[PDB]
Amino acid sequence: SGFRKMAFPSGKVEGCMVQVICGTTTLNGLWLDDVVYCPRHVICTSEDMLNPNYEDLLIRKSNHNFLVQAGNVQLRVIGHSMQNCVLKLKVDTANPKTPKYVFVRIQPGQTFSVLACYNGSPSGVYQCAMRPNFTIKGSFLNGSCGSVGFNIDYDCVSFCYMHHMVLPTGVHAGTDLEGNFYGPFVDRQTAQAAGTDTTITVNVLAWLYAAVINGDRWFLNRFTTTLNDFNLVAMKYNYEPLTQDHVDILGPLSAQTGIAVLDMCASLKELLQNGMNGRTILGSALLEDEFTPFDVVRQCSGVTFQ
Amino acid sequence: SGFRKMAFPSGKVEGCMVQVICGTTTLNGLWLDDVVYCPRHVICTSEDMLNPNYEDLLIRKSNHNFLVQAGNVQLRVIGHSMQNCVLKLKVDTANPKTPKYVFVRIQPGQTFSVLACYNGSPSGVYQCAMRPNFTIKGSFLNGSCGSVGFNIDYDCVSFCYMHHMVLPTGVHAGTDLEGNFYGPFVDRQTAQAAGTDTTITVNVLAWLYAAVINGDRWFLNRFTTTLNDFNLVAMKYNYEPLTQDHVDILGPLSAQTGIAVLDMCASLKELLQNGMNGRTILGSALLEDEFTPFDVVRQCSGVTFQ
Ligand SMILES: *C(=N)[C@H](C[C@@H]1CCNC1=O)NC(=O)[C@@H]1[C@@H]2[C@H](CN1C(=O)[C@@H](NC(=O)C(F)(F)F)C(C)(C)C)C2(C)C
Ligand SMILES: *C(=N)[C@H](C[C@@H]1CCNC1=O)NC(=O)[C@@H]1[C@@H]2[C@H](CN1C(=O)[C@@H](NC(=O)C(F)(F)F)C(C)(C)C)C2(C)C
Repeated sequence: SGFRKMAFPSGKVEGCMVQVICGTTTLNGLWLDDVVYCPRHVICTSEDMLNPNYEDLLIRKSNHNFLVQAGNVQLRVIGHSMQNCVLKLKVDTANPKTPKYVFVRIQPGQTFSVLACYNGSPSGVYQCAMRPNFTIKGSFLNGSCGSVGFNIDYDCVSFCYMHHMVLPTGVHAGTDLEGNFYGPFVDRQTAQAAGTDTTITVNVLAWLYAAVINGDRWFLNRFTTTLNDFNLVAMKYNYEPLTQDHVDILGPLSAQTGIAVLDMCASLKELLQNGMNGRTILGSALLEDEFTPFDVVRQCSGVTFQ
Repeated sequence: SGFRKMAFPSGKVEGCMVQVICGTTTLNGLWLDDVVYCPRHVICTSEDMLNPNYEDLLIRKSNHNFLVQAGNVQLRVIGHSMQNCVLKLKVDTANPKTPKYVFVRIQPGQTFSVLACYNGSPSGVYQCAMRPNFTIKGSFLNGSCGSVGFNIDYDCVSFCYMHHMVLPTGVHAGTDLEGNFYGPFVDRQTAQAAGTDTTITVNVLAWLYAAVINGDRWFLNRFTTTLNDFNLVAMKYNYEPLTQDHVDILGPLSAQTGIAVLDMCASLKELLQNGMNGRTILGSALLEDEFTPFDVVRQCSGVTFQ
């Protein structure tokens, strides 16, 4: 009963967050085994960030130029290297709370939880999606860089995002844990802008299935459609094409509700053409595209994690 | 930059969740010091829940009728007592991960995070508000009872909610940690219904301040109003009266944005009378009332917790 934007429990990630200080700049780091991962612009001054040469700036720093704070314990940095846009600091102590973990790169349309942190301390948790233009609609303030995005699979934390910057229009950009940016952005304070966004069509349909599961079923019609006919209508409204892979992804929701994917596509097509006529779906006046089909299954079937 | 429904980090609460089994019924429990708190209907069968006599059912059970599972460790129950609608189980081992904590009863309009759990394992976290009709719009499945709501103050976990039931229209009802229900509901499977809900007016204004902070300021007009004039309009739209205490609560947001509370009240009054004219605020087509003024300050100023 009910449906909300639900984040993964964050305790496993909380035990990995540390504060990284380089001179006067401070931000968050991820402590896994004996390595701390953090954005490379921790080594920049405010002036440096306008046009930085990270390799040149890292040259002039030794291990003693970095201070890592984990709770009330300072960790000695005994090595450092740069991998793309993330800095890796080897420390003399391995994190005893290191969970089983993996570094992944997610695709546009997939969701993850964000643990927003400041000065190495967790502050809040929320759910986000990687937009088709490779931004995320996050909530970050100054000092939030180093905050990570993740998904939990039973006992394994899949880290997929580290926060680096906010763009015009207030959207956010970052890297995977190997330091490669999502999208064409660079970690320099210069004018950059994301491309036009798109509505994640498969996520809307998953959200529509969630509405039916919770008894909100006014938008269901008696029609069907073909994948070609639906996609032609969707493109005119800046909706992404629905592929056969997306249909297969939606299979579990079709089986639970007894509504064929193409029948639900007929309902969405009507909603796109005629609007919602002043009605709401799951309490929302706009169609929602930041729930993946697995999010709907997990929330409407109750998968737990240890 | 940006604004989301943000939950508190849940790690402190995750270390307190256990599985409570009584015969065939299973649900979640809260393990603090050497006591486990859980809903009292764990001692019911499916038939019992239709019209239970909890005192009579508890009579016929000893400490050995309860099995508490904390991870891979079973805890021996060495005592049990009933306090209102919560059952308290004394165990032979105190929780070493017991955080500093307090039991509070919240007021309608205040928010809290929910750690949804099943079989004692955390599954997801989301933010909720206590509605004026003393329900919450949660997301719960079968076996979710014992899940708790909480707020974090630095290092202290303030527990304010334990989940017990879902009502018609899909809203949820529960108790404080002393077992007293929020609202007139009872833990019996019989037809019950919540009163008419109301829009938390002070929370809407706080959310409007969050919009201005994030540059979304089309709804600001050049007018002011009196508290009496605004409240008269608000009542016709099922909005709660705005008191002087609510105005004082809003003070920090007025100081940060430089917009007087009554000037923002003039904007809300116009929105209520004329609608939104097809526009959105913070990406929403409806006014949002589940952010308290402190939530806005915390998210737009970045308070952390250890
Ligand atoms: C990390 N601690 C911050 C988080 C920012 C700060 C406010 N909201 C956020 O998400 N990251 C930065 O300050 C990054 C970083 C330099 C500058 N920066 C920016 O986000 C800037 N944005 C851009 O330059 C633009 F236009 F490309 F988006 C800023 C103007 C300061 C908001 C580096 C190294 C890119
Ligand atoms: C705790 N594990 C469950 C959580 C429920 C189950 C589905 N969604 C939820 O939130 N709590 C219950 O099953 C409680 C509990 C008996 C029955 N119950 C209900 O929520 C029932 N609701 C009502 O009887 C009514 F109308 F008052 F809301 C049910 C019809 C089973 C949904 C007790 C002891 C009240």
